[PDB]
Amino acid sequence: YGDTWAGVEAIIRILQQLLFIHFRIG
Repeated sequence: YGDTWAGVEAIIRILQQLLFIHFRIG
């Protein structure tokens, strides 16, 4: 009861990563 987070982690892995670069640059 706490392993499905591995799916979530796949989302976060590309979530603010694109935003941080869109924002850090833009």
